[PDB]
Amino acid sequence: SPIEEQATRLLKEVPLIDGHNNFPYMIRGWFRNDINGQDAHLYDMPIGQTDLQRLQKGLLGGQFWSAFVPCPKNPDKEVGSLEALRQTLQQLDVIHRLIERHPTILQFADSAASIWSSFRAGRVASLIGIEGLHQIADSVSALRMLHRLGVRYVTLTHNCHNAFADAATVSPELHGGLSRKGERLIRELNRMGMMIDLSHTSHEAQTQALRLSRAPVIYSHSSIYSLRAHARNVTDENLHLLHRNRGVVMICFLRELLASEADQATLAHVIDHIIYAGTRIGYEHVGIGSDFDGMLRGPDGLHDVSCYPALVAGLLERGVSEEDVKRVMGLNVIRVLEEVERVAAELQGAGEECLCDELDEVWNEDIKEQLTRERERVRKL
Amino acid sequence: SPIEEQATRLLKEVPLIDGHNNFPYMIRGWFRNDINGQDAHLYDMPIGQTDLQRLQKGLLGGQFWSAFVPCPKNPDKEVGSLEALRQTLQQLDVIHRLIERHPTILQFADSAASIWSSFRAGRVASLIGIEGLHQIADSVSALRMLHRLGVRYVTLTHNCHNAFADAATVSPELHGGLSRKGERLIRELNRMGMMIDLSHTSHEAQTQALRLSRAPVIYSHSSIYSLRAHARNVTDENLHLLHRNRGVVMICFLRELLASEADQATLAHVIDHIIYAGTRIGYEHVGIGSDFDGMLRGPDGLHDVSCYPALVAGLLERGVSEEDVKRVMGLNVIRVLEEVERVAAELQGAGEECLCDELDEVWNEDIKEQLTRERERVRKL
Ligand SMILES: [Fe+3]
Ligand SMILES: [Fe+3]
Repeated sequence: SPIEEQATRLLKEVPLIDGHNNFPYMIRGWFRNDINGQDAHLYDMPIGQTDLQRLQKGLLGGQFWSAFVPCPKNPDKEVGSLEALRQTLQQLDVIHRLIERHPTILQFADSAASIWSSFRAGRVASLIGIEGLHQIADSVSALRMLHRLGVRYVTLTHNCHNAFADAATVSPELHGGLSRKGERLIRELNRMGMMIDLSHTSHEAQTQALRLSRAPVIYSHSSIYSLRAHARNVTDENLHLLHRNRGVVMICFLRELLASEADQATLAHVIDHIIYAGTRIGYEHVGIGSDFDGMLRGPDGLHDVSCYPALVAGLLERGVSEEDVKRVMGLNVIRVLEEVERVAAELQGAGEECLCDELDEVWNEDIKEQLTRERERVRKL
Repeated sequence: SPIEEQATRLLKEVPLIDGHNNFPYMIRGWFRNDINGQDAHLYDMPIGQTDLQRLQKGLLGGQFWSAFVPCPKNPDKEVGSLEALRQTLQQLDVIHRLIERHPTILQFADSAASIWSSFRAGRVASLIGIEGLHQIADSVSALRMLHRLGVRYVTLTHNCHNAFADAATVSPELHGGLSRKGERLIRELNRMGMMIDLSHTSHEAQTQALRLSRAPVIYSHSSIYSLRAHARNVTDENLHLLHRNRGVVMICFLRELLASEADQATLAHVIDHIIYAGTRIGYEHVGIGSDFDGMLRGPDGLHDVSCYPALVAGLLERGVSEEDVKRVMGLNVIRVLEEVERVAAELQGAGEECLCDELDEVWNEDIKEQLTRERERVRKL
């Protein structure tokens, strides 16, 4: 078909960068992060919507791999929060080992420039996002260390309230959007160059974050509220604020977010959501955020990671221009990451103060006095 | 003096690389890791043996900065171990921020090559070590992530027994040296390219580790048992095993480890310990491991980081050749790090299996069956 050859051409010219894939959690579920001697299975998986052969087949340009861990279920909330931090390092570890062990397929990327170099070398640009601020165990220091480990976006919540923001699916509301610590954290996220992800967060938390952020944000995997009313879908008001923020809504393939009857969800529904957003806030603010492996079964025509060429062709068939399809595929999310870097470099260049954790005093006043007396002793030498 | 001009010349030719400095913990003690607007104090500290002005003054070439956190004192050992992991990320964060904020003085290094580039650029090569396997919260995944954060040595214990090895100062013995998990961890430390540090570990743990390691190890801050009997000092048997291991004993300035009466400890005593080791196992297996800021008061003539030229001159004055002084200063620890890299590259090139954490099952058998049935459904499409 001429439209399919057009789709293949676009997939070679620019990278389709998917916003959110849960394959690392499937590796934890199926292999318990032990991939030694499992190459055959990683290329042809016995479960799930992602493997290395189908990843090649669908011509995907890049991927934000999710380092998700569940919300803590421990009654002792101190243990559970700290446990989630340890589990986050487990998931970041298996993501890096997966990339390290398959360099012909995957190449780690943490920037707009590294996405392009990976794509030009014929690799799936492999980026990392965490899914919920419960994963940092109330530690901004840990957050900066996750950034150093390669994390480039943070979903502010998963399906639990945390100290910083309200999740969409949990009622009643804790903070009524963002907490005071959450508002302060947005400044630090902008300063460090961590992309803000508003998927899973409440409607009000989105509104507040979209007004406060000095850098463009994403919805890594959310769909459109006006086409399907759900707590996880983006309202017209928040789409309007996203436009002003310069951010990108990355349309999700979750059946429950695309249709009232999940079994009726299709490729066409995903395209309707992309076109709705593109028409109303411009095709420079819409992306693709599958959430493959966040579900058992995908929509008809989008069953797994091999199906991306059908989506690209489907957009072209509806009359979306090549230039706008290229934007939706990946240029938009690349721009957001680029602008996130630039805002961080500007704030770091100006010398903005970083947010610091509240620590206990380790020394009493007697120890401090001994130290000051000692310092004066060496001064008099 | 001609000997002092000789000392200055050597300090310009090759980097004096100190094995262990506790300045990051002083920053936690004094500033609680908030260094915003504290430049004046970081250059001229009101407490402690380390600041940025004296660091320049003593002509130090490089430094392994300790990311030490105390042994957990929580009665709930699950909370305490996980707490130590969070605190480790706090200390790694402040070390990186300290380096980031003072690039004219400090430059991060994680390799023999990056040490040299830093030194040629006129910076203190700034490396990182953690002090005790209690800091990883029983997670080998966390350990690999600490390596990715820039940690290049791990002291196997501090002053507490952990799951992997016995500390020197604590009795009775838990494992009688290394545990079975500890023996297995040594293989993983060698595979990943993490330098083993045997300071603080029991005599028997050293013996076992020195036989098992496939890469050379260090004592980042230990002195000689035969000159001063202490649990923290290296016996002639372990010095012999260190020679066979190809490792380096980095002589410490702790007064209690240099003399029976702490107030009688001196520069001369440090030189005696260096010469003892150098004479018996060769000057290619001896280094300098101050443990500045692990103590209130240093030896006479080694009160702070400005005093390194006196040590270099003192070694030359005793008849240690320029070539051997250069080795003791830093070429030896550079070689060990170089050999640690090479062993890791060789084992990773051969495709050795990495050690994986023991994880719980997240899916029951019903979920796995649903996933396999779903995979077969998309196969039949
Ligand atoms: Fe999600
Ligand atoms: Fe120590």
